[PDB]
Amino acid sequence: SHMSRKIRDLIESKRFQNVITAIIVLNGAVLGLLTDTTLSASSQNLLERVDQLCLTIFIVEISLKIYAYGVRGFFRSGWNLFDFVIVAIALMPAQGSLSVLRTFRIFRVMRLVSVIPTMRRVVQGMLLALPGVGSVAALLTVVFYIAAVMATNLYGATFPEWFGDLSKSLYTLFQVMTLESWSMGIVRPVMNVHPNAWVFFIPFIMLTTLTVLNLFIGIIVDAMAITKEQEEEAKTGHHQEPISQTLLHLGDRLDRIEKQLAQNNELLQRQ
Amino acid sequence: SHMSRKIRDLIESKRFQNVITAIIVLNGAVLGLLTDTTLSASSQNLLERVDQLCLTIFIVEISLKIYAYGVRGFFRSGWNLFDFVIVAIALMPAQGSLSVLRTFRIFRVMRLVSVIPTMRRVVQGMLLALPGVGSVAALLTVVFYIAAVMATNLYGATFPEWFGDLSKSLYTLFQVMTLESWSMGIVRPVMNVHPNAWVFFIPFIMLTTLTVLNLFIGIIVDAMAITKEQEEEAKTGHHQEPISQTLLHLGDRLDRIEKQLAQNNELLQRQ
Amino acid sequence: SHMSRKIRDLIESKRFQNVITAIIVLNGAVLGLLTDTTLSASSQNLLERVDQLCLTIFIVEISLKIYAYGVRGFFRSGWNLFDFVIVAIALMPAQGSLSVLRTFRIFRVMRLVSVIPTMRRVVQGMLLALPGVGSVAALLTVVFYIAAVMATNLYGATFPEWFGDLSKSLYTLFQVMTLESWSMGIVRPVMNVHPNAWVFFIPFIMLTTLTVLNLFIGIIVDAMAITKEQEEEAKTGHHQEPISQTLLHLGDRLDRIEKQLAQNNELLQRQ
Amino acid sequence: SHMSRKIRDLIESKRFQNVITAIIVLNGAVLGLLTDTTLSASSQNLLERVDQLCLTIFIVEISLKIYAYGVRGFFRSGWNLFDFVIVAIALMPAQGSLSVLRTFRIFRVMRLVSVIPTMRRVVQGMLLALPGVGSVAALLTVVFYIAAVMATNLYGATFPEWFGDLSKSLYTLFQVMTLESWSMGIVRPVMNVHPNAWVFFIPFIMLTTLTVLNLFIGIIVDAMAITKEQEEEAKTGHHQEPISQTLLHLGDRLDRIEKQLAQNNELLQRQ
Ligand SMILES: CC/C(=C(\c1ccccc1)c1ccc(OCCNC)cc1)c1ccccc1
Ligand SMILES: CC/C(=C(\c1ccccc1)c1ccc(OCCNC)cc1)c1ccccc1
Ligand SMILES: CC/C(=C(\c1ccccc1)c1ccc(OCCNC)cc1)c1ccccc1
Ligand SMILES: CC/C(=C(\c1ccccc1)c1ccc(OCCNC)cc1)c1ccccc1
Ligand SMILES: CC/C(=C(\c1ccccc1)c1ccc(OCCNC)cc1)c1ccccc1
Ligand SMILES: CC/C(=C(\c1ccccc1)c1ccc(OCCNC)cc1)c1ccccc1
Ligand SMILES: CC/C(=C(\c1ccccc1)c1ccc(OCCNC)cc1)c1ccccc1
Ligand SMILES: CC/C(=C(\c1ccccc1)c1ccc(OCCNC)cc1)c1ccccc1
Ligand SMILES: CCCCCCCCCC(=O)N(CCO)C[C@@H](O)[C@@H](O)[C@@H](O)[C@@H](O)CO
Ligand SMILES: CCCCCCCCCC(=O)N(CCO)C[C@@H](O)[C@@H](O)[C@@H](O)[C@@H](O)CO
Ligand SMILES: CCCCCCCCCC(=O)N(CCO)C[C@@H](O)[C@@H](O)[C@@H](O)[C@@H](O)CO
Ligand SMILES: CCCCCCCCCC(=O)N(CCO)C[C@@H](O)[C@@H](O)[C@@H](O)[C@@H](O)CO
Ligand code: NA
Ligand code: NA
Ligand code: NA
Repeated sequence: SHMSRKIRDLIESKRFQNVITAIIVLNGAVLGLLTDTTLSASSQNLLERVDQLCLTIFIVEISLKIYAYGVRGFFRSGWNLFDFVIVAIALMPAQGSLSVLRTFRIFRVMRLVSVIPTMRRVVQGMLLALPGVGSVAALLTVVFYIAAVMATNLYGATFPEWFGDLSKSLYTLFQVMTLESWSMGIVRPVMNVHPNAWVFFIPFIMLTTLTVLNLFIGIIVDAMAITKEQEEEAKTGHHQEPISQTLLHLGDRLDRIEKQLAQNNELLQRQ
Repeated sequence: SHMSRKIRDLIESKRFQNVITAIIVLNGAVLGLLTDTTLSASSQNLLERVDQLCLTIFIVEISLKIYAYGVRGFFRSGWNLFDFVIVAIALMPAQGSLSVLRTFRIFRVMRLVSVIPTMRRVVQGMLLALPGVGSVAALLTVVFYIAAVMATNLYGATFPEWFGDLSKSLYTLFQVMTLESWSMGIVRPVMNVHPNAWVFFIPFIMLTTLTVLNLFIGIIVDAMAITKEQEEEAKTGHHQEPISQTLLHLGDRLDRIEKQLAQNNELLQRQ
Repeated sequence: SHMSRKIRDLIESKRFQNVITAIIVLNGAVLGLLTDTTLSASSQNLLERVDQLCLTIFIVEISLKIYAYGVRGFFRSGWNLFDFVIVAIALMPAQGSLSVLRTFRIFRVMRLVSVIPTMRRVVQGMLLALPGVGSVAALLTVVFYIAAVMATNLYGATFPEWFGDLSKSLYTLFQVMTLESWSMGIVRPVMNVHPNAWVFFIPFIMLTTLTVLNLFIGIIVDAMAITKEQEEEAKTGHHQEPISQTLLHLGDRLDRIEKQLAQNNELLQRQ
Repeated sequence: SHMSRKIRDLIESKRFQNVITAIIVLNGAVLGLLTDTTLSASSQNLLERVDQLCLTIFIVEISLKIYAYGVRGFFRSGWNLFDFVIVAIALMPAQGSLSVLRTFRIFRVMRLVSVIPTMRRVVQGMLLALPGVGSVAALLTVVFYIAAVMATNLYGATFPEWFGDLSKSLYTLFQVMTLESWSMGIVRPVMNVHPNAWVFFIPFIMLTTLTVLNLFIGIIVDAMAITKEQEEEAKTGHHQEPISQTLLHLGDRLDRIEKQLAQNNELLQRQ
């Protein structure tokens, strides 16, 4: 229909995107002011109306997309499903889930990432990096779990505040891994009772920082490459061979054209 | 005129640059001594004259450039505008701005960066890197802002010193992000009152350190490439294709010359 | 024999790997629950039987591999020797070694790395990186040892808790290197007695962080390359030229084909 | 002469290097034991003789090199001059210098770096990296110096322990830059008196960590490349074009051979 064709290009406009962006920025600002409890009841009830106004503009925007693209088409995008769920969960009377409350209205500012393409591409790159840093994250999860059981068994009886149980131990080890007070605060006290506790903790620190760093560098590097490669496909429309693939074959392609040149010289010299 | 031609090459000399450099180093040293309040009034009034002497030599230097290059030409360089504003703001009787005082005379040592070309190129590289780390810095700004609102709402009532308001929360979160006392100092105390506060803080730490690192690596990498690419254009005078562009097309250029070689072999074999 | 041929492909199946994986995950979980001392004697003796059950399934699995591959063949793999020693040391009545006890049953979860190929490849990459970060690790070991002797001689008499002996000094320096309370906790106190101790500690910090970082970046970079290069050999079966070798010769190979093209043009123009 | 020819190849042997290495390791160990003040006077005077024995073996070794290579030839190597000065300063009766004492005999273990080629190459790479991280280190030195003057002027009157003078301020800022207690320990206390001190400190932290990281990554990256490039020249004897030079011209060399191939096809098609 003509209604769904005109809707679509209204939705695809820069000023429509800019209207939605200023509505996200407005809802963000009013939720930030709402943290001020020194405000008068008049001001508090005023900002809650600005919140409802912002929320209804999103219900309108998301419904206009569902109509113009279809249910099959709108839900075909991960960023549209996120944009939907953000607004869809704001209209709910206590769903059957083990949550305390859905008072995280400020998670609406997260829509700024999806609405702004530059940030949507940046986040997108980091999301695609995660699968190819799955084995390292798993190795790190094993290393902690073994360290959490060891620490609870070794020190939970003498230092129950920090190694009282397995949950407590996972927390203290996360702290020791972030080098936060690990020595003056944890290991030095533990060492008075257990004089060789450094045998356990220095290797835990060495191992977890090498892995966390390998996990982070792995994400930052792949995401930076994925982003540039997506920009080339978005500009030229042609599929972009990943740089690692180009590098792994660079040797093969140079020695193929070395032999091709020498065999052309073979036919040329003898004529 | 001949006056503007001789001026220009005096200004473009190595010993003129070296004179200005020793004047910046002299003003820097006298401002550093001026921090000593144990000095006698004779010594204090002596150093303030050395400061005025240094400042007038800059008024002379900057005026000689304005004449020899012109207003259109001198203000065409960003480094010359900075060199101008540094001296121009030192001759001002309380401008209409919300500043406390312009007692930051030591910001004159910043001219050492502009006067010394090696450092002017190094800083220049970092300035050009910033635009292409704009999306990440924006993502980080959103992540804090959401975390600042969440922390003020969750903990500002029980721990007002650290999450009393939104400003206070931005500060504590910056501290938690720099891993500074985050656990023994902030989260462990918060956890006595709110037993699951780690659900909020460990992901905040994980997320903000991955982004800050991605923001820093993005700057350091692009700046290092931009600097080397500018050095090639400064040496050869020819435009330098950015390394990312060379890498993204390396595959295409190798398979083009593979086909070109094989098609030349096609015409050669059949003759 | 036909028994050793059928065994081998049972062992090489995905569901056999998945059975062993769920047995490792089960033994891991029961060892984690065993850390709970609030449990009843009935529950404690129940989990120890689940532990023995898991351990016997590994004795069966490892014996089935020893038979189907042979002793010469099974012990030809480093990952199989590790898988063997993990189970072989669990059946031992106090071997002649200077250990306290072999109560580290949770080191069985380490088999998840070997049993899961994705993680076995990830760890494998880090193990192969170590030899080519041997010189840096040695430089770091020399730097500490000299710093440990210097600190014990300078400060062990005045601050015996931290520099009492050489062992104590190695520990405090490891702490200072991880920037843990180095100033408010160690150097500031030391400086009251020895006003220029910063001359010793700031360079120690500068030097050890540059080396530890060079040691870590060296591992993370080589491991990431080794892993990708092993994946290419595993996919194509052909030997993969290391990227550093490709890069060091890239110049030579381009100027060889430049000359080969120009010499073919030499024979072509004159015909 | 024949004496200088036989000496030279004794000195160039692997077992001569191994003898010197075990003498360095022996002197290192005896200096480490000498830190133990609980030792008996018999043991203390025994180890000082082992120290003199080690020192004389170095006087013999260094004199054998001076004779076999000459003074012009021996002092032509930076590693030989270091090896000389290490031993030459151990035979000195209080030279005219502003030092406290030359009780740093453990700086002899530093000879292990020079004597062992693998480490001598590793250190060598880091030394050659320094010049090309000179501009960044200078930028960092300017940033601190300006921050040291600003902090002393702003806070030295209210917080003299930390910003009492310019020296004191350089130290506190180095601490704030290493994120050591910067907030709970320095900025939070300072903020009670000066409520907007975070305006000064958060940017100081942001700026100094980006630069220190750029300074460190710059060293680690160039040193890793310099080392691999020196290994290629040591293996092949041919000069190695630096990877940055190869990369900056890779585009030019590919489009030169693209045109050379197409112009050969031009002459081939028309024949
Ligand atoms: C296309 C980009 C990419 C990459 C990649 C990224 C940047 C630079 C060079 C390659 C990669 C490659 C292998 C890798 O190892 C772990 C997983 N093994 C399959 C992890 C990331 C990728 C993404 C999804 C799937 C498969 C590859
Ligand atoms: C130049 C060497 C290199 C590479 C590389 C090596 C060989 C061939 C092609 C690329 C690389 C790239 C991405 C990668 O993804 C890991 C993702 N999950 C661990 C892993 C290795 C690298 C490594 C770290 C930093 C900068 C370059
Ligand atoms: C010419 C250097 C450069 C680069 C660059 C730098 C180093 C190595 C390889 C490329 C770059 C490329 C894309 C990027 O992604 C974010 C912004 N997308 C446009 C950020 C930096 C640049 C500078 C200004 C403008 C456009 C590119
Ligand atoms: C070799 C892979 C690589 C690249 C790269 C990938 C593909 C094609 C061409 C270059 C790269 C370069 C600069 C870049 O700029 C980001 C600026 N704003 C996020 C982002 C990716 C890289 C990444 C990190 C470290 C070292 C190399
Ligand atoms: C095959 C991968 C590899 C590498 C390597 C790794 C990644 C990228 C580029 C090269 C390497 C090269 C030299 C190096 O320097 C110290 C030791 N000098 C021999 C350390 C690692 C290696 C592994 C084992 C042995 C020899 C090379
Ligand atoms: C692109 C330059 C580069 C290289 C490089 C340099 C020249 C030729 C070929 C590769 C490199 C690679 C691996 C390496 O292994 C060190 C292992 N033990 C110290 C050392 C240097 C590098 C360095 C750091 C990060 C990302 C790339
Ligand atoms: C030959 C290695 C090298 C490099 C280099 C190192 C690794 C990878 C790629 C290049 C380099 C290049 C420019 C640079 O920028 C600052 C100084 N500008 C001249 C700093 C280091 C060098 C060493 C001494 C002198 C000149 C170059
Ligand atoms: C692949 C891009 C890249 C490069 C690079 C860029 C263009 C052309 C050739 C190499 C580089 C290399 C060494 C360098 O030396 C700095 C020394 N003093 C600041 C600076 C830039 C890089 C950067 C950081 C990490 C890994 C690769
Ligand atoms: C990737 C690593 C993941 C680490 C996970 C941390 C453990 C999570 C469990 C947890 O922290 N608590 C849940 C239990 O209610 C509450 C805490 O309060 C408690 O664990 C202790 O930290 C202290 O209360 C004892 O001093
Ligand atoms: C990128 C992250 C940017 C973080 C920005 C930090 C917040 C800035 C506001 C601020 O810190 N103050 C301005 C208000 O005067 C003063 C502080 O003193 C106050 O916020 C608190 O830190 C304490 O005083 C309470 O314990
Ligand atoms: C790569 C760096 C390797 C550092 C190695 C650290 C030293 C290991 C020795 C050690 O720490 N102890 C063994 C001796 O029993 C026990 C400790 O308790 C003692 O050294 C002191 O830390 C305190 O007890 C004194 O305040
Ligand atoms: C690259 C950054 C370089 C930083 C350089 C640090 C300053 C060096 C001077 C210095 O620290 N002292 C020399 C003066 O004797 C002694 C110290 O004891 C003093 O400065 C203070 O730290 C405290 O004593 C006051 O609380
Ligand atoms: Na820290
Ligand atoms: Na602390
Ligand atoms: Na700390």
